Amino acid sequence: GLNTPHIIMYLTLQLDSETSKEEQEILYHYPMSEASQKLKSVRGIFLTLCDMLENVTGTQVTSSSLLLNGKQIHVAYWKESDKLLLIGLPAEEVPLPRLRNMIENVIQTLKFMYGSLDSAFCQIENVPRLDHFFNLFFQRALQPAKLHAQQYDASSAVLLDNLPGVRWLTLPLEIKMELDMALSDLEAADFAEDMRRLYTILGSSLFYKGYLICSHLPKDDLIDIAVYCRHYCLLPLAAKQRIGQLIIWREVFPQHVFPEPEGRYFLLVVGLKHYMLCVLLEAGGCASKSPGPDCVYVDQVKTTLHQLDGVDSRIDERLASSPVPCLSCNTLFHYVALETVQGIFITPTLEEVAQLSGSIHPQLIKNFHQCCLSIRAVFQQTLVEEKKKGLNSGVKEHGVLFECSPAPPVMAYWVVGRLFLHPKPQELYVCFHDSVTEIAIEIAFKLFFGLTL
Amino acid sequence: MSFCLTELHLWSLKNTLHIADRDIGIYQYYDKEHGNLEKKQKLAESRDYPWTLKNRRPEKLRDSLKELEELMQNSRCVLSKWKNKYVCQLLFGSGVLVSLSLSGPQLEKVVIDRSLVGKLISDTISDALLTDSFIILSFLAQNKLCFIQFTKKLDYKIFYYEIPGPINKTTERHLAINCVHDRVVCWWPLVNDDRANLLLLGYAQGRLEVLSSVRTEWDPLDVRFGTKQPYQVFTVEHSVSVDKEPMADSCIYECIQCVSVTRIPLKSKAISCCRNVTEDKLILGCEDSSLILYETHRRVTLLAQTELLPSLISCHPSGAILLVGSNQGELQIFDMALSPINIQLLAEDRLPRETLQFSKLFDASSSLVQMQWIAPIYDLLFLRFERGPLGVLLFKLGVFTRGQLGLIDIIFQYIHCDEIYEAINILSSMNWDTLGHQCFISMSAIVNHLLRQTPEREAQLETSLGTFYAPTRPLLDSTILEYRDQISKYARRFFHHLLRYQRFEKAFLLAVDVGARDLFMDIHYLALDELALAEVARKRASDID
Amino acid sequence: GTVHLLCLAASSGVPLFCRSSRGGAPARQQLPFSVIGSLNGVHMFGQNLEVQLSSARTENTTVVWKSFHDSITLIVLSSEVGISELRLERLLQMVFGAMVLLVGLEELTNIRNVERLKKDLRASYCLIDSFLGDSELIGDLTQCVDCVIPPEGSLLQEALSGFAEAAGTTFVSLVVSGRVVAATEGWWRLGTPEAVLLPWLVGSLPPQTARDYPVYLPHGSPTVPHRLLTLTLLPSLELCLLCGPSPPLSQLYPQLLERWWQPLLDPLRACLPLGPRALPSGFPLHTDILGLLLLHLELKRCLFTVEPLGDKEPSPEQRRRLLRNFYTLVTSTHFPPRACYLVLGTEEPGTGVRLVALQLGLRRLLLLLSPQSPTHGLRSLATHTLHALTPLL
Repeated sequence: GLNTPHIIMYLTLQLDSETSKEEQEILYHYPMSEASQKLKSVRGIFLTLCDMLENVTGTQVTSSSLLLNGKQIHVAYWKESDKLLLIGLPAEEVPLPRLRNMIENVIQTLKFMYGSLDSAFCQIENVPRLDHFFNLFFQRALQPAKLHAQQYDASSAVLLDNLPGVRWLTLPLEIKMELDMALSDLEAADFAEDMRRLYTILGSSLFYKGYLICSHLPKDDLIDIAVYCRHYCLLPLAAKQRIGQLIIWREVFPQHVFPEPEGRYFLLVVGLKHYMLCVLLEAGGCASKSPGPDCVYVDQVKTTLHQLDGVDSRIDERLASSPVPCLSCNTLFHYVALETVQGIFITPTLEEVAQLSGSIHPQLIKNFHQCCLSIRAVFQQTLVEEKKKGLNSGVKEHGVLFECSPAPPVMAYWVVGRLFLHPKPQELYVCFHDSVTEIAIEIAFKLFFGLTL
Repeated sequence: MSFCLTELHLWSLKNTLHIADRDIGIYQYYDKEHGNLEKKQKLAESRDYPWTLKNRRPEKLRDSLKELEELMQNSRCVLSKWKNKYVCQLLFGSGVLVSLSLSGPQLEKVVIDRSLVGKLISDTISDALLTDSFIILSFLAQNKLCFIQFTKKLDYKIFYYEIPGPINKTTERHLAINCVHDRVVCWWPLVNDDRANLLLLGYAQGRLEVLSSVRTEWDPLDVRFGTKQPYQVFTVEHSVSVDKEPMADSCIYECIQCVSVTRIPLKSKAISCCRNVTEDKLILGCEDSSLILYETHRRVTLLAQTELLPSLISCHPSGAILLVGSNQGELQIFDMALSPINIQLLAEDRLPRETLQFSKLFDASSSLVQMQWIAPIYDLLFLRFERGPLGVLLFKLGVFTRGQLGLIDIIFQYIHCDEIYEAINILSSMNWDTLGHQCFISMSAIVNHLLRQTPEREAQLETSLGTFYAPTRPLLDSTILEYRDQISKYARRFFHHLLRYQRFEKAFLLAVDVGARDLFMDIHYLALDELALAEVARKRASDID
Repeated sequence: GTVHLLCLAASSGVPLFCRSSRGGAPARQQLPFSVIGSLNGVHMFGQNLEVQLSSARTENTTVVWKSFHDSITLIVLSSEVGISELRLERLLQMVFGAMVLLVGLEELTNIRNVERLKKDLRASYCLIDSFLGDSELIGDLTQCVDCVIPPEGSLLQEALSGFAEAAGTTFVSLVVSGRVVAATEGWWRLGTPEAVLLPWLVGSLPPQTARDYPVYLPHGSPTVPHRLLTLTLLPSLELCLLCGPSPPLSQLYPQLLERWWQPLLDPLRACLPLGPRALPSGFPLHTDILGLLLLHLELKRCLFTVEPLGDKEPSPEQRRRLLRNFYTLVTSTHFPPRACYLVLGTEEPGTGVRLVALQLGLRRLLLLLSPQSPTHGLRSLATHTLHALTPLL
């Protein structure tokens, strides 16, 4: 409920606590309600620790546990420039491994939308926008019941939010090429009225019904757009509801052997009829040099969507025409496949799991995603250790079995995943009955072989 | 690092076939570290690939197979053929004819018919051809062409015809059959100092006949029928140049008619050959571990080195993959630009290797005599050894590919493994035209991969677009027009990609090649900010206006 | 990595001790005083604002706070990868319980005389450092009694329990290197931190033929000076008699002991060489097993073994670490018909260990396996191994 204590504060770590200004340490906070106020009163704890523990140890505080009102609250930290972001959420709704990834997504989103984390908070004009953002953030993390077959995504979110990737839909090549050509038709375009071009189209990506279909955009830019869309529920909106017209215009700061050119970037997102098309535009660079949408870029994405509406039924047939590989109520039950180098997950469709439904089924799905999060935490520790070595230069498999039963039938329920590193960093998750003696290499080969974005 | 993942099914019951424990990539039938064997039994039995064969009636599969195994070890096999993926026949010099049937990679039925043994008078059968209506037989020391006609489809009649060829006492007479059963050939590697070393044979109206004969200019490495205009007889003849160096002469006959010959120079004398299913690629194995491919359309001879002597080669029936096999059991995979591909047998850990060693398969002295993709998917490779085991190698060729392994699928895997240089060489081997649709999609996979991520990669983008813009051998205009719209769009994105980096001169040249209105202005505004180029771009813009 | 543990009296804010370790070795390094005062001052700041600080963690380290009663704050800093609050919380429960066993809740709670605690807690430092560093014990992490299976469990158990009345207590146990080989029903009804801490104290102390170390047992006797008497008969092998204040020291005389323990010499000697392993010699283990952690969840007792393979990959020190770390992961999935496994190492085979776990019949077995082990065969291997161990617990 909304009465459960949680808080966000942005604090300065120049701890001149003797000065006269009230709450000079707080540059921003949300919510304003009483449930947060006790957390606000203990703000001095975070300040003391964020100075002290990096003096004691070689690194920043990342998280902490407080108990308040009988709740265990996990509080995340980010000391960006002797200036601290802090987020506190109940452990009852938010596992620590979820929170640390959530703050990371918040940090990336703030930098993406505002250029830098510290300045985003130091700007007073960004306060009501921060309040709106955190209102949405503290509904997803704390009160999931709003949900913005039943609650399939909510059970999925336990795992789906943690992975470094985007839900994506595998297609037959006969469909894929119409979709890729439509993006190429947009990306090559330059239309006006002899004039300097307004923007370079850095790239674009297409989603349908919450699934990424294809992308001409770079992986790093796909990740940042997807995280933004999670926080604003744009993808689930397309998945559940028919959008008449959506238009979003934002200035963005997507990080961007010659050096990368100087410029400013704009994110345009337009969507109709469960499609959502994202375009990342560059000012400067090859192009002219903040403005609202220029209309012409909106017209080009809308035209692209009209072309894509000719194949939506073909995609729906792929969604409807039995699971691939097939699933049983062959004893495969579920999977998630991820190439970390590209913004791709491969998953059973909502339609395909609904087609697999039963009284046992929805419980099994929740168990799968929750176990996969517990697996991800182990892989993520490994990924960080390996990344540190990779940075200095310029663990492998996990699974569990749960016997489950509705004198009902008793079914084995393996949840397994594997991490590959050398030719690519890629992760696989699968679920199956113990009746089939599966090999992870055989499956990973079958799923990853021939795969392309 | 890209590889194909395979599983082997060994049909022999011999205990000499020392497959290692936990070698899950190889399965064997069993007759009627142990815990690892039991674990493999569990996998095999969770699977539909049984650890042991039925000894029960009527099939008596264990016993019928055991007799086949005895026949394989004690007699030379002159023929093996497939009618479909589950149907095979093989014939022995003993005169015993055997037919077997499969389910999946596993044996279901064995039938042994020994009744022909006492009816066919012969001396050393060297070869045979099999059809449902008839069998053609040939011998090492006779001018007898033995012809068997079945009243079934056993119950059969035996006829003999006289072979017109020379030196019947020692000459080895090879046979081949058209898919049209009305035409057959017989040939031999004649060396001498009445003249023919190839016969054209017909079949009609219940009778075998000799129609005509030729003498070839050189003694053949192979003789084969075409699939187009099927009566046409293709050959590959190894030869010696006036240079006193080896060459391959691809003579073609319509007999005395030699309609065409092509001479391909070799690093060393050819030892084997095969034709690609599109027939546009001839591949020869050669001495000193060399592999030579000639592309007729691109009219280019490609060379590659191999890690094994290529005594046996066979094209995958999709045409996308070549297998190279040593008689000693080494196997290597090549693409159609002769890049090596790594091979792995199924295992719990990922270990791609450039060759596969079948020397691990057995302690037997038996040598590999045949690799064959099974005739009408096609993920099964039949293997035969003389006086050795039979079995089939299964290729686990993707789920989303639905088991397919076209050139397009190899390209996608090379994109997944970032083997781009190799993917481009394949793209160059596509020859567009008839293959242009598959080539186009393969190009798109390469260009999108590179546009999403350095001058080395720019060179790869230039070349990939270059396979359409600057063909080694020109495209048909209707091919150009089919892809013209999409290729230009992929090039336009590349131009913009280049402009973002300070490499305007090459981008400028592409702007000239594309010639789009105002395209040059994209050089001008950047060069305007090398500043001299800005005025040049203004001039180029004026050349359209 | 290094570890620091600090303790303060909450009533005065005055530090009672600081302990540390480097590489698992005992260390003399202590935190800066102003840091120490700030670590507790921040905790007390939360106390006055109705907030209990319980943890913090930096990218390199995990820090845990606990408040016990109204009087003790324990703060632990551990600069090690894969460390979590569950392991640290159980460690602090063990440390606080150890403080309870040494002084009781009297003095330890409602603290007035800080100086007395500063002197009285010094004996605790030896045991605390033993907890901070590595040892071949898991009870401090599992809250299960560390245990060994003898070749003759019925012979040792009958003679052990037959002595309990003669010892003046219903609580008797037999210990090898901190592991319980056998114990009485009274001994087995000891509470979770209580049953673990007692053999830990015994194993961490220097050996004696007749120890008497006071234990204010937390379960029902937290203010009563119960005392622990132990008898070393062979190196790393000792008897423990858990006593109230009433049992005489005459109960430790050889004239009473010999008839209960001499007949047991053969199985007592048989358990001695086990060292790091918990299974009897010649037990029919699968050859891929590098070690086991066997829990009985209803009986709250567990076997810990590292098999003395000569391959040394991983080393025994690493194997102990791997089983301890795997357990911590198992308790985030299995702990409130199921199995768990890990595969460690780089892409090539022979690069790392397999780990497995299964829960069946209210016992749960953890497995450390050779790099050669098949990954599909793990469940049936786990099933057979449990069946072999089923009769033992």
